[PDB]
Amino acid sequence: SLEIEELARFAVDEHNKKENALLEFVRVVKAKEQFNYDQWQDYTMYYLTLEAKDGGKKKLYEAKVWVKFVDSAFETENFKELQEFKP
Amino acid sequence: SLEIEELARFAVDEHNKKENALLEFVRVVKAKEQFNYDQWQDYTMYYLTLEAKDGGKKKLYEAKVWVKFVDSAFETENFKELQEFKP
Amino acid sequence: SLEIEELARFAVDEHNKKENALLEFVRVVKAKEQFNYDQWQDYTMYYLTLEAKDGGKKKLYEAKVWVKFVDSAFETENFKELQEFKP
Amino acid sequence: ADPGATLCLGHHAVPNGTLVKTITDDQIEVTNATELVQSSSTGKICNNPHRILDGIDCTLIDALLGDPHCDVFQNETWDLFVERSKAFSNCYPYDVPDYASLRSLVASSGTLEFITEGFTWTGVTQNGGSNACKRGPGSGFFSRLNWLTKSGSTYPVLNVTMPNNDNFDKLYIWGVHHPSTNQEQTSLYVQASGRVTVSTRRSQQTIIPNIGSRPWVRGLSSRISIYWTIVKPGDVLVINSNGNLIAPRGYFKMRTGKSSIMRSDAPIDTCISECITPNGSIPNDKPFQNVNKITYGACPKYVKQNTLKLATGMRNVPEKQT
Amino acid sequence: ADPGATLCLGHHAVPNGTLVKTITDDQIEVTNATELVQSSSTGKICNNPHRILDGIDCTLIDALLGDPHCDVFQNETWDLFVERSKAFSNCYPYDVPDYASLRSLVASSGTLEFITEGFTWTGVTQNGGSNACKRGPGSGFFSRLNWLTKSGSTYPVLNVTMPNNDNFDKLYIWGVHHPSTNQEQTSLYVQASGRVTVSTRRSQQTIIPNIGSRPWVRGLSSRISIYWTIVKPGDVLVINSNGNLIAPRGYFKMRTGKSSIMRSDAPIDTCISECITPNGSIPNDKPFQNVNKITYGACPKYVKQNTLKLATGMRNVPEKQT
Amino acid sequence: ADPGATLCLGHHAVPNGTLVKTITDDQIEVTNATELVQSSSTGKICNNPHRILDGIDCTLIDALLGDPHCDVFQNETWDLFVERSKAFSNCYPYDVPDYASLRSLVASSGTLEFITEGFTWTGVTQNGGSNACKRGPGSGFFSRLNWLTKSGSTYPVLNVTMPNNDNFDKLYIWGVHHPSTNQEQTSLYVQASGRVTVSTRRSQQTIIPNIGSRPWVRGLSSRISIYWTIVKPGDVLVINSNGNLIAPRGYFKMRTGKSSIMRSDAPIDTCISECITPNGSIPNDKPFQNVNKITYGACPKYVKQNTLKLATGMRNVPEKQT
Amino acid sequence: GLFGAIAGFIENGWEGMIDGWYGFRHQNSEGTGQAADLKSTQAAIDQINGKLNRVIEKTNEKFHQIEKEFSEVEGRIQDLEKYVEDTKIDLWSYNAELLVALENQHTIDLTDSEMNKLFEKTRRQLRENAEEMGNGCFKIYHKCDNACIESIRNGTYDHDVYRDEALNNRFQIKG
Amino acid sequence: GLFGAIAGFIENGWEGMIDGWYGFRHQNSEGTGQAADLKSTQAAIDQINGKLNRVIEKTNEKFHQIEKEFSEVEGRIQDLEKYVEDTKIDLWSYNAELLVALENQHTIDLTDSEMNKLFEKTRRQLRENAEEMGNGCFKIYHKCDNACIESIRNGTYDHDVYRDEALNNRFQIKG
Amino acid sequence: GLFGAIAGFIENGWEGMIDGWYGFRHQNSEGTGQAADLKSTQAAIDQINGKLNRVIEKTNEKFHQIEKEFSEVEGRIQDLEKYVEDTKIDLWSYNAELLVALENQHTIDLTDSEMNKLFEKTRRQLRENAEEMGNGCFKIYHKCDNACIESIRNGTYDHDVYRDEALNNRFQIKG
Ligand SMILES: *[C@@H]1O[C@H](CO)[C@@H](O[C@@H]2O[C@H](CO)[C@@H](O[C@@H]3O[C@H](CO[C@H]4O[C@H](CO)[C@@H](O)[C@H](O)[C@@H]4O)[C@@H](O)[C@H](O[C@H]4O[C@H](CO)[C@@H](O)[C@H](O)[C@@H]4O)[C@@H]3O)[C@H](O)[C@H]2NC(C)=O)[C@H](O)[C@H]1NC(C)=O
Ligand SMILES: *[C@@H]1O[C@H](CO)[C@@H](O[C@@H]2O[C@H](CO)[C@@H](O[C@@H]3O[C@H](CO[C@H]4O[C@H](CO)[C@@H](O)[C@H](O)[C@@H]4O)[C@@H](O)[C@H](O[C@H]4O[C@H](CO)[C@@H](O)[C@H](O)[C@@H]4O)[C@@H]3O)[C@H](O)[C@H]2NC(C)=O)[C@H](O)[C@H]1NC(C)=O
Ligand SMILES: *[C@@H]1O[C@H](CO)[C@@H](O[C@@H]2O[C@H](CO)[C@@H](O[C@@H]3O[C@H](CO[C@H]4O[C@H](CO)[C@@H](O)[C@H](O)[C@@H]4O)[C@@H](O)[C@H](O[C@H]4O[C@H](CO)[C@@H](O)[C@H](O)[C@@H]4O)[C@@H]3O)[C@H](O)[C@H]2NC(C)=O)[C@H](O)[C@H]1NC(C)=O
Ligand SMILES: *[C@@H]1O[C@H](CO)[C@@H](O[C@@H]2O[C@H](CO)[C@@H](O)[C@H](O)[C@H]2NC(C)=O)[C@H](O)[C@H]1NC(C)=O
Ligand SMILES: *[C@@H]1O[C@H](CO)[C@@H](O[C@@H]2O[C@H](CO)[C@@H](O)[C@H](O)[C@H]2NC(C)=O)[C@H](O)[C@H]1NC(C)=O
Ligand SMILES: *[C@@H]1O[C@H](CO)[C@@H](O)[C@H](O)[C@H]1NC(C)=O
Ligand SMILES: *[C@@H]1O[C@H](CO)[C@@H](O)[C@H](O)[C@H]1NC(C)=O
Ligand SMILES: *[C@@H]1O[C@H](CO)[C@@H](O)[C@H](O)[C@H]1NC(C)=O
Ligand SMILES: *[C@@H]1O[C@H](CO)[C@@H](O)[C@H](O)[C@H]1NC(C)=O
Repeated sequence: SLEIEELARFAVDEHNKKENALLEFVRVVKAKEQFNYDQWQDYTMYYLTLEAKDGGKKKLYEAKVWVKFVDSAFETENFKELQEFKP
Repeated sequence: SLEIEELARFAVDEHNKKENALLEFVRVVKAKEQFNYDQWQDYTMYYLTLEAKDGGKKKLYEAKVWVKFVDSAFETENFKELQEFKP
Repeated sequence: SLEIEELARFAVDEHNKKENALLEFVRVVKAKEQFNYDQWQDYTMYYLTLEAKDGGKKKLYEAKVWVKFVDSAFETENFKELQEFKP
Repeated sequence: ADPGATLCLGHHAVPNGTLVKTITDDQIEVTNATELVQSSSTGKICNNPHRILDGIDCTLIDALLGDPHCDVFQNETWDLFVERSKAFSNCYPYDVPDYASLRSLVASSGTLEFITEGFTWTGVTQNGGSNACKRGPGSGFFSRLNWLTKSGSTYPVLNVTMPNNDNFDKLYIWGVHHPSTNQEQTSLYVQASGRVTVSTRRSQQTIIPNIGSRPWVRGLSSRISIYWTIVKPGDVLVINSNGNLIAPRGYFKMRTGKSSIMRSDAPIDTCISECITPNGSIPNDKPFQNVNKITYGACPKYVKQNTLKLATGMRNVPEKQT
Repeated sequence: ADPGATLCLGHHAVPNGTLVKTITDDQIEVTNATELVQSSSTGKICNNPHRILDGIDCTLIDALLGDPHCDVFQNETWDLFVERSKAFSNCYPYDVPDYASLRSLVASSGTLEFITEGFTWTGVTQNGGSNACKRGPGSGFFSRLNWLTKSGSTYPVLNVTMPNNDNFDKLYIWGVHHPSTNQEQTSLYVQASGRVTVSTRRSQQTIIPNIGSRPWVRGLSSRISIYWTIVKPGDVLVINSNGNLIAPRGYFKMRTGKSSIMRSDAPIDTCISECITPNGSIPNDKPFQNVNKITYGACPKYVKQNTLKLATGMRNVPEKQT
Repeated sequence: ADPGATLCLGHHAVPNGTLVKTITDDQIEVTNATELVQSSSTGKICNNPHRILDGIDCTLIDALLGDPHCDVFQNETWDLFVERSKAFSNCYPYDVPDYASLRSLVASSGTLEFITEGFTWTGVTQNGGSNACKRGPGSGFFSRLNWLTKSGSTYPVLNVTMPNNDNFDKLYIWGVHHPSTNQEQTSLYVQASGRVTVSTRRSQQTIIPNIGSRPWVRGLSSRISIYWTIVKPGDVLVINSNGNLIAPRGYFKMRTGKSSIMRSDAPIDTCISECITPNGSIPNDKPFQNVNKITYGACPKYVKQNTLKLATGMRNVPEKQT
Repeated sequence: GLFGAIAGFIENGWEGMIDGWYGFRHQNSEGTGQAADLKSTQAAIDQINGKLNRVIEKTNEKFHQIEKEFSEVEGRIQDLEKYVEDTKIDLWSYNAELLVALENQHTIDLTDSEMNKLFEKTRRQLRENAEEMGNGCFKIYHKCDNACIESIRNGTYDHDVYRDEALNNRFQIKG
Repeated sequence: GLFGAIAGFIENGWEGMIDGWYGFRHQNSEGTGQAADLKSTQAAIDQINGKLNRVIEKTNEKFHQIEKEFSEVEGRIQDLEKYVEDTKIDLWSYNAELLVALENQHTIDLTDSEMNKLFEKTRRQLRENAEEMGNGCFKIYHKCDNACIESIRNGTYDHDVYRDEALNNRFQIKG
Repeated sequence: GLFGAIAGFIENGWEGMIDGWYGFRHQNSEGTGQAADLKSTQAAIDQINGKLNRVIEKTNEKFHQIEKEFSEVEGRIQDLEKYVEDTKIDLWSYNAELLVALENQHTIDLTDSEMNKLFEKTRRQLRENAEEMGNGCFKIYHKCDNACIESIRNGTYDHDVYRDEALNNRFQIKG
């Protein structure tokens, strides 16, 4: 609940940073972690579906947030990057 | 003589099984075994040229009947399959 | 000075041998040996820029004369060949 | 009544002595000498008490492969496989990388106890053969692998698992195909550069085959390369391949026993003999020999001399004088 | 005054003799025998005078790799690493080609003295990890290599140089990645068939990885493979790569000293003992043994016999008669 | 007439004895001792009776390849090639996989008897060279291979055969090319990933080269790798290449003889000496030595001791008393 | 051993010897006694430790070796590593067997030698008075007391006063 | 051997000996004879088979080995396989040359010792009567018959009724 | 050696011996002399050159071998090549040390054997005249001149004209 919204907030401001945009999060519709072969011990991508209320309308999005695990507090933390933000 | 006609009958009735129609063999025009590098100890494909009288007209065909040798009567026999039946 | 003109004379007559026509050398404008990674101990291709007066007009050319070194007088000498003679 | 007598001691001499060696001399002769060397050879290979499997025109790698002129070695556990110097391989000439290990591992297995397994190969037609391999009129092939190839017009990827739930190890002798031209590779399979992949939980092996023209051996030019895998108790083997498949039809039972291999040309006789050396199976009543270094069974080892006669006797004193 | 006396010489006899062998007999008994064999074992591994580094659930290759349940072996120079028979590798299962070579070189290095170097990797985000590797809640990884991966949407080629201007040698433990499916290789890097190139002035190494499905070990199926490079004084290493890098964050100091590795299961005690043997660290007062052949320190070698008793005494004559 | 005299026996003593070892003691001294060890060295390499080929700035592999500062080793059969510690390789730096095998095989051949053969290479221009290799002003190259390259704008595939109808064996030293960048491979040959194929009736070898940046040695960065083949009597070799070809201009005669190679730095003198050790060619009148373990000729082997003096005499009794 | 000193003509050792190896038993008019000759055994212990610390330094000082046991079979390099493994062991086991079998054959000949050397030293100190009985134990033919053994045990012993008479009772006059 | 018993002072053996090793030849008033001393040879055969079946079990019990001869040369692994195989052969051939060389040195010393042990046993059974001649053959100085040989061959022989006679003719009275 | 001949009972050699090994020193009424017995040493040099050219041909005749020292470390095949090269060296160094120790023990026993062989030959040539003294140097009890030494040095020496004299002065008549 808190994790899917936090990465949704990560997805919108990264798009706001890259495009010099300003979009505001509302809520998350669907969060379907892939289970094709493996989702654990490696990349654990969240298929995140988001809708935004910024331009007078609701616009759907799908973000392929490649969440690679870091090594622990001996090294850096808080790993996430947006591969692509399709509309 | 008998082998080329038997392979022609195999080609025509495998074709008939595949597309669910009926064609009848007449005779074999040319049977040219390939001699580019090697035709023996391996695949020994017969370039078989046939004509049939099924729609009341003569239609030429070329069948690349991939005749791979089986092991002997210790195992299965009578190996043949039609790769492609061009008109 | 003498090497670039001789290769230019090599460039025109090895050109002239191929298409069965006749062109005459005038002078060399620019001879820029490549220095991307290495020009020595190997191929030492000379970017040669030439102009000729054969049809009564000046025409620019660029020849990538791939001058691979030979072994010495124990073996053959005087190696040069024209890769391409663009206009 | 007193007299002078004698009780002179001494020893025994024979005028047929044999020369021996000493560390303070070079050539001295004695009254008796057992030849610890064994250079003689009866010339007969005997089939007892070790079970001896003898080929006629058959070699061991082609025996496991089941050459279709040697189909008497189905099962037939052995203790010593004697190949013949007049051998010839009539079935699809092959090139195995790392030949000495596979021959040594199989000869140490000791037994050809084959057993089939139910493999669910999907989208393939098995049981392919060649024309050099022959059991009379017609065709033939090895009798222990599947010459896999394409079916219809496609070649699906293969995933096959075999859970070794039992308490014995498993050998899976498989192969890859090395065509001659690009036309051979693109006709048997639909892959220009096929890939094989063998995986257990411990290790893995990935092989990409070679393409090129070769000299003729009995027809064609092509070769096949033999590879292998060992599965421990409680281990699962996964075979994945994209092309160039020669996949096995069963697993060969291992055994941690006592068995060797040897190359010679002597024929088969009936004896009770324990030691077998090539070029003559010799008895072991001496600690040394001079016959060939290859040796199976509890019988002595190579030394390079010819007369190391141990003196089972005293130093010769020839009967001086005349 | 004259009398007849005696001064009969002789020797000592004890009615507790021990059997010994002779080259002219088979079993004779003597008055005294030291057993040159050492078959007993106290069963305690002692940490003096040689420095003994002992794992708890930690193996040596994972000790240098920094398993995130083994972060007590940072630095910690040793003289002998004792791996544990109850070991398990909780960090991203791997396959090391030529595994016996790398383990022998590292065990002969003698010291895990790490030192960072400032590498200018361009276009990458380092510090990746896995979920099997764990230091509690969250994630984890090896603590000594960089799990490199892609950044943004591209993946630039990497050229790096490190001029060894000093007088010591350098070891660079790097790795290759072996994905399972084609989707894993396409997601992590943007290369379908990645290439890695390691170059010094003397030699070079180029590796192309493998793709295929595998049995599950602790999740996923994939593996990584470890390669390495040695740089001489006054030499330069260039690492060029197109994909699938696990690039190191420093160089391990070499040393031409005295250190080994061993496999046993005995725990750690306090002694002053020099010979360390698996299944019991035994003292070296004798020149032979019958315990396991693996051995570190100045202590004797294997002999397959059991009673090799050297006679520190003369032949028994038991006290005949009653 | 009777008197009491003496015939007191004994032995000989000198007050200059030398210490020796015994198995029942540690250091006893004798009246005479020869040093079975040979630790001295005259320091001169002599060229008789063994034919010694000595380089000046030339190594054996570059002598085979004909370094264009070493063109006196054409033919010149030898018995021991002495490389120089001050060596350098001025011609196109290389990297030969299994370098120890090729150097050992050639040094066992014993003779560099070259012979050309009529090779019908089609569509190539041979005789390429480099600027590091130099015989004065101009260019230079190895004098025993063909640096093949493209011609016109194409590179046709190559099929060549050589029927060995004679009774001797044949060796063909050939090579692969490892360029630095992709532009080097695309310019010389017209293949992004070139292929070679060497095939006999027995076996085959297929090599795919590597691409990558390397440190500079004398210019460029690139290297070539040397491969080889052996042809038996009544055997046919077929060489097939798609690119990266360095094909030989003839075959090297083998010889099953007696020849070695060595590494030292001593100059050349005139003697009649049979034993040649590095760092001094010593005479063999003793059964042991202490100079380096590398050895050519019938002369003894390394023993790690220093004074193994065999007693050519009796135990010393110094002349007690004063 | 090969001299036949021990177990060649002496058929019983003794139990009272706890302080030495080569005892000097005797039967005199002053009573049965027992005195271990210190110098004769001291050479023998010095000799037998002369070989013992020789073989004490027979340990391998290897601080890094190769794999000596395996949990996987791979063939050619595995067998060669096992062949070098195995052939080292028999060459060392034979050498250990050739060590011990010589050193007992040495020791029984070694311990036999001072038995014969003490035989000769007891002989050559008399050479007319210590006539052998063949049982590996001597016979002194003169009157003997505690001054006998305390002299013969050490190096000093006169053979001029006792030479005279021990030749008297070696002879039996006929008549 | 090192004792010098055989070929040190005996210059000829004999041909009638077919039933033993260490014969007992003699010349008496009852005729020339030849009788094998059974107990002396039997220990020597017991010793010489004590080493013989010791070396009978010197066979390699290998049921699987490495390649021993080759039909192709490939270099480094080929040479190492050849080097391990070759260096095994010299070490075994040097050992086999060494092993033989001690046992003839052992055997010539054993028959050297057994003759000397027979010499001493013939000496110590008499010790005043069997005065040596130096030719490796004794001389008994009393009257002797077939009861001599049948006693000396066995372990029993009294030296009290013949001791008083053989010292008579070892001495020559002056006058 | 094991016979105790050299340094067991002879406490000093001599410096005048430059022409031989086993000298024959003496003191007579004609003056102190020194004469090296040629036949005794000549057999001894035949014995020790018997083992010398035996070990002279103990060199390796290898015309091609494997790499013996390395300038690079590569691991498994490197360690096996180093292990085989090491284990050859300890086996050969042991075999060298065993050979030097055995032949030194042989040579001290060999000259130990020749000293007793010279002792017994000097004994058995007299056997009633050369009564020992235990100092490793004999004592001849009859009148002696330069004809003594020149006979005893060679093989010929009569023991019938000198036997009747040296038994006289071993006897001390009581009265
Ligand atoms: C690349 O280069 C290699 C070079 O090795 C080529 O390989 C050769 O290919 C040719 C054909 O492509 C082979 O020639 C064949 O030889 C067979 C065996 O020869 C025996 O018989 C002949 C009689 O013709 C004897 O003279 C000879 O001594 C041998 O005893 C022949 O059997 C072949 O057919 C002939 O005989 C049959 C018999 O029934 C007749 O029906 C035929 O008409 C014909 O007469 C044929 O001649 C040659 O052997 C190959 N080399 C080797 C070493 O084996 C590759 O072909 C080449 N690649 C390409 C693409 O060209
Ligand atoms: C090519 O072929 C290989 C054959 O090896 C396939 O690999 C197998 O893949 C499947 C799934 O893809 C694996 O199945 C998994 O097994 C795990 C371990 O099994 C334990 O748990 C089960 C209970 O389910 C016990 O019965 C068993 O004895 C073991 O103790 C399971 O953990 C997996 O999930 C299950 O458990 C979790 C627990 O949280 C549940 O949440 C799940 O819902 C589920 O119930 C799963 O079942 C199998 O193990 C793999 N083989 C091997 C040898 O490991 C490849 O997948 C195939 N390739 C392709 C592309 O298909
Ligand atoms: C990937 O990364 C590698 C890292 O190794 C790069 O390789 C380096 O490439 C550069 C050039 O591309 C090389 O630089 C050259 O060095 C030569 C040797 O240096 C000597 O001379 C200099 C004096 O300049 C001394 O200071 C030094 O100590 C050496 O003694 C120079 O000779 C080169 O040219 C210089 O000298 C000539 C002399 O005539 C002048 O004409 C020139 O103008 C210039 O001054 C040049 O500087 C460098 O050596 C390489 N590294 C190594 C370790 O050798 C790869 O280039 C990189 N890949 C890519 C694609 O960039
Ligand atoms: C020869 O080997 C075959 C295997 O190829 C044997 O067949 C199997 O034998 C085992 C042993 O009892 C059985 O458990 C299997 O059920 C058999 N499988 C099949 C498919 O038959 C065969 O029994 C062996 N012996 C003979 C005489 O053929
Ligand atoms: C040096 O070697 C060359 C080979 O490169 C020799 O040339 C061949 O020699 C053999 C031996 O007689 C002849 O059969 C060949 O016909 C020669 N071939 C050619 C092309 O010349 C050469 O003879 C050798 N010796 C010298 C002095 O050059
Ligand atoms: C030993 O010699 C005897 C008699 O000469 C003979 O009978 C016997 O066979 C010999 N022993 C051997 C040859 O082993
Ligand atoms: C037996 O034949 C082999 C050939 O493989 C030969 O080397 C060997 O010497 C022969 N045996 C004898 C006793 O000569
Ligand atoms: C100690 O354990 C090992 C198992 O690795 C075993 O082989 C060995 O025999 C044991 N030690 C003894 C003295 O039994
Ligand atoms: C000769 O030089 C070598 C160096 O290669 C050295 O190892 C050896 O000890 C030297 N010789 C002597 C007798 O010191």
